[PDB]
Amino acid sequence: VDVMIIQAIALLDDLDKELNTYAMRCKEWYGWHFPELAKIVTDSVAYARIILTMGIRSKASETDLSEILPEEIEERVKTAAEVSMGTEITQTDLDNINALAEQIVEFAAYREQLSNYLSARMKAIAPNLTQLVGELVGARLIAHSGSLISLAKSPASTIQILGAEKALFRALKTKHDTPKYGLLYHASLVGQATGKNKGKIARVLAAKAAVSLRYDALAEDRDDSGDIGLESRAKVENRLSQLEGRDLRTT
Amino acid sequence: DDNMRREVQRDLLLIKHRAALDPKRHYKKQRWEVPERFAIGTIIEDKSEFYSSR
Amino acid sequence: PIEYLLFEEPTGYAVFKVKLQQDDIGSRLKEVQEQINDFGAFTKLIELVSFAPFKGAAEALENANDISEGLVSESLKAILDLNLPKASSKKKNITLAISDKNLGPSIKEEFPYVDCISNELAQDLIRGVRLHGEKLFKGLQSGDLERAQLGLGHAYSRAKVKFSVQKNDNHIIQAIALLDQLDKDINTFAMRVKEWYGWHFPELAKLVPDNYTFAKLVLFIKDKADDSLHDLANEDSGIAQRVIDNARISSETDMENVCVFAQRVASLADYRRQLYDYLCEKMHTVAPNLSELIGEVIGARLISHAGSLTNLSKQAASTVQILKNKGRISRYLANKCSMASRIDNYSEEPSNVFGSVLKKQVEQRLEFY
Amino acid sequence: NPKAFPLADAALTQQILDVVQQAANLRQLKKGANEATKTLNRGISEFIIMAADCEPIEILLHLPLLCEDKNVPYVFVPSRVALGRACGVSRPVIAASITTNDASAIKTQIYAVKDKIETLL
Amino acid sequence: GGAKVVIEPHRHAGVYIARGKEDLLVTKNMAPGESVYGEKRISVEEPVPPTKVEYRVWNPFRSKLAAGIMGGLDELFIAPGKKVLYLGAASGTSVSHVSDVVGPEGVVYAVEFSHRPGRELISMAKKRPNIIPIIEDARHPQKYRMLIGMVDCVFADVAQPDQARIIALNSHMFLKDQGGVVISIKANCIDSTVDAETVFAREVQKLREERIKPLEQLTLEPYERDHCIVVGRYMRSGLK
Amino acid sequence: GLKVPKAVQKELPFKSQIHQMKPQKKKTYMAKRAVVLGGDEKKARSFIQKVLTISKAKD
RNA sequence: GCGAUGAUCACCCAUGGGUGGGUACAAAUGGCAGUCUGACAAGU
RNA sequence: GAGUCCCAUAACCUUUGUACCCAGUGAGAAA
Repeated sequence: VDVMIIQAIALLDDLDKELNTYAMRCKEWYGWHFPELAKIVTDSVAYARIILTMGIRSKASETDLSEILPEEIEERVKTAAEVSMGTEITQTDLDNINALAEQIVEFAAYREQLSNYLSARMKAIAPNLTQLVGELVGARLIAHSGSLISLAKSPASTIQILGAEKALFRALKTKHDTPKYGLLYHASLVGQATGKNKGKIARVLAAKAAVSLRYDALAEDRDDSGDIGLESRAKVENRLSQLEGRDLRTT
Repeated sequence: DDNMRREVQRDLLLIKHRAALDPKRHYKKQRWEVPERFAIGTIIEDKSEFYSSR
Repeated sequence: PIEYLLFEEPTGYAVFKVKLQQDDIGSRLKEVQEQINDFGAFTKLIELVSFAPFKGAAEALENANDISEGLVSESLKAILDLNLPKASSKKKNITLAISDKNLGPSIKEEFPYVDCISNELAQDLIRGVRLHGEKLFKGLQSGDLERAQLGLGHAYSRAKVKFSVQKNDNHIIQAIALLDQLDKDINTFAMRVKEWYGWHFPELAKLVPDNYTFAKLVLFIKDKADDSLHDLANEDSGIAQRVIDNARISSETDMENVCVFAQRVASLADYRRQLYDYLCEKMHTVAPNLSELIGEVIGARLISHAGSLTNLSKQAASTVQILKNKGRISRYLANKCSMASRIDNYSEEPSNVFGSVLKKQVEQRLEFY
Repeated sequence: NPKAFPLADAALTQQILDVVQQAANLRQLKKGANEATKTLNRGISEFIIMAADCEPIEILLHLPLLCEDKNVPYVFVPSRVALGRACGVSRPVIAASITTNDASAIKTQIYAVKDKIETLL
Repeated sequence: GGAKVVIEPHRHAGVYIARGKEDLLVTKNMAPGESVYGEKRISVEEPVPPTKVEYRVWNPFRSKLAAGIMGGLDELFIAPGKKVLYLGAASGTSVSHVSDVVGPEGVVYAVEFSHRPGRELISMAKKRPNIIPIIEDARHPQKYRMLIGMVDCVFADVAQPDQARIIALNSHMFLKDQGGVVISIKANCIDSTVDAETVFAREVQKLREERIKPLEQLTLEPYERDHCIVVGRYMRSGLK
Repeated sequence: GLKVPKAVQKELPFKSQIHQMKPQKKKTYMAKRAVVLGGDEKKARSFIQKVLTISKAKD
């Protein structure tokens, strides 16, 4: 059953949104004490982990760190710790800064373990789609079309354009050119392609993904081992090879 | 791009022909061809004062 | 003769030695006035002999205040005693060019063999070395001079104004603006927890409707159990054990996952009400009169919607949005609350007594009706 | 420096209170703290008089920041009771404002008091 | 109030015009998401997705420099990479607009002497990092000669009768050669015994006596009665 | 309008040739293909036309 | 035993019933709403 | 062959249900 694949991918979108709105207020709350940090390191969890590590600017002058902020932003944060337009905070609000920082660190821990759960349920529900287009891409395909069987009984052209409905139907209701990527643009194979042949292998990837997807939804002696998805992926990979080998130049 | 100029191409005509939208407004005489770089933006009236410009 | 030059700057002190005098009589002419703009000719006038850098931003702020109010500090004494020759005090003093005519007396009070010049010749020598800056110093300072200037300007200004970060209302702005965010986050996350546990039995969200209490009790119940003694935090607990006996809904990996989700909801639920206690405390130390009058969370939302304690203070009393007789107690509480916020903002370290008096006044007014 | 800093002495105080009484007769005076801050943010004000002895003092110290923002003279009279009595109302006032008017029969007097309190300030 | 405008670059670099049915002088917002003195804002969505950047309406009845811009000044020296020394930064009203006209790569030194305006200046300069607030008297530039170096334009919104001496001292310390000197002269605050043209002529004569060549003056009349902006450049050698 | 005769205008110089294009009698494919939008779009078209002719007649 | 530290302020019936609504939100398979093409292409 | 990364992961409306309502003013109020 996959009634919770839709739930997990909606939680994933919602939760990345709440991570961003927590990181912004952590950055501008701790920015009173040390303002250059949010502009010299931009990662939310690296920011939270570093203020959990040091706390204060003189504390940064006496401490060091290498498990966070790799090997080249250290001199920048030390120079900005030595000279800064930032004030000095107290302990009673450094405690809430630290509580927010451990809060969003645990938030990202929950994010990556929810992604582990999504990968597990996806490769136990429709594993050939995972072997072809990937876990979260196939997950939002299934979550877009509702049911796995309702996605399986759709043609491969629909699976190609599946995300781009407003562009599709405006380009049909006036006589314009339809999109070619849809939700399948973020597959790794289409990432490997470059030019007009990412439209070409969006087409061949949607064809093989329709094959693997309706195998997964309609099989009964299925083995959850990735065999049909893997042979389909080998077909798409050597096709991508043979149309990246050609070149429109003349040699 | 022309793809966005073909979406905001009508209210740029309204701003070009401002002078004949209200019979009491009577702007100062400029020409105002379409500028090369522009941006279409929406006014944020804030959450401080109500009911007047709202 | 303008023999030496003293340039103060945020990184430290610099003593320059004047090589060639500029013209005194032709000092207003065009070529003399733009030779201090050309660097290739200014380096014919000025040579750096010493630069004592500061020990940090603390000594930088100390020397910025001493230079500001016209006193010779100890680092000044050190560098001048190192660099200036032991001239006489009665015949041909050594001539130091400063930019501050009331720092000069403090220099002669410490070194009587030094006469100090700050007239237009020393002024444009000084502004020549200000105009060129980092090029004269030949690479010998740590720290970019404009970055130290930003730090020293902010430090000097906060010192001069006595900027306290305890009575800093941006903390309570961001605290309540984050608390509303996590109100809706704990709400939607525990709604999804109740949804995912709704097919384990759909009566726990009927008996126990509060989000935190539901989440903490379902973090340890994962089964039937019986042994209903430590589930009272017992009429609702007895009804819940009866419903677990009469279980009427339907894993392991999914159930472990929704346990992690409810643990996330519990972590959000006790980071909230840590934040709430923090902002009640911060509101008592930042706005005690407002919090005595209408309460800590209400005063927090009041100064948030106003934007600052200063904006709520300087707002008119008839334009305060607080949250018949019922219609005009709002106006009475509004203008008393505006009064209390003015007291609380512009007093420097406030008491609670005027919030108490205004609370007494508004309770007298509501009890009169 | 106290909080209610630019206080007037007795001669300037009586000059201020006489022109306050005449403006109150000529409907050119807006009296009270929130009416004063209303007319101050509206910009129709020539100078504001705060009384330096009301029961809190920050209650009207909110107004010097507004006057500084909009470059309006502000002066501290040392009696709220005499200020209300000059205003012509039966209560003490703590702040009052002289609104701008050019069909005003006391414009020279208001300008002279403005010059005196601005050289004070 | 919820309407839609078109943003268009002005002649002056760093400032814009929002055309609707009433057009607005507008600057980019350096601290997006909040207003400083209650002005209205415009949020454009410029095109990783597009980002919502926003703009602030410059009110000419609450800014002498905006009154000068939209009365028509041939050359402001406040420009998008510059350093401006604002004298008489009476609150953060016009300093915010000068700050985000000057941009992230330029610096505004906001000099103010009173202390509650200084507190609001520091709390505004937190969210606008390109503002160095200097709480000091501008009549003694040596008291803050250590914090500022080599500005490109001075703006003077002081309202004191020793204005030209303050402008001359701060220019001789911190302005560079052929830099900008923008002055907002208020006739009634200089002196009210003479008329406005007499006091403007005397102030311009004082500027050229302190060798600041005036290029341009503007009365800025529909927004302020008996005001002026005098735009000059610091010639330092040869006003002739 | 000025109706220049055909006997004159066939014997004109190359620069003075009169470009007079004939009307179309055949329902061509691009005209029978091309789509026009309706409702809100046709009242937008009507509005823009009214605004532009009021502006031109005022000028 | 007051107050400028602020008084005050869309249709019918002989307190109460009958006549329009809107905003600010929750559903919502009435909706908008309808899931591109189809046999060649690359090379020697 | 072919306009999505520019929010179909979105925007907006109508049959039904949930809570109000048709700020300024500036010397009066009470008997």
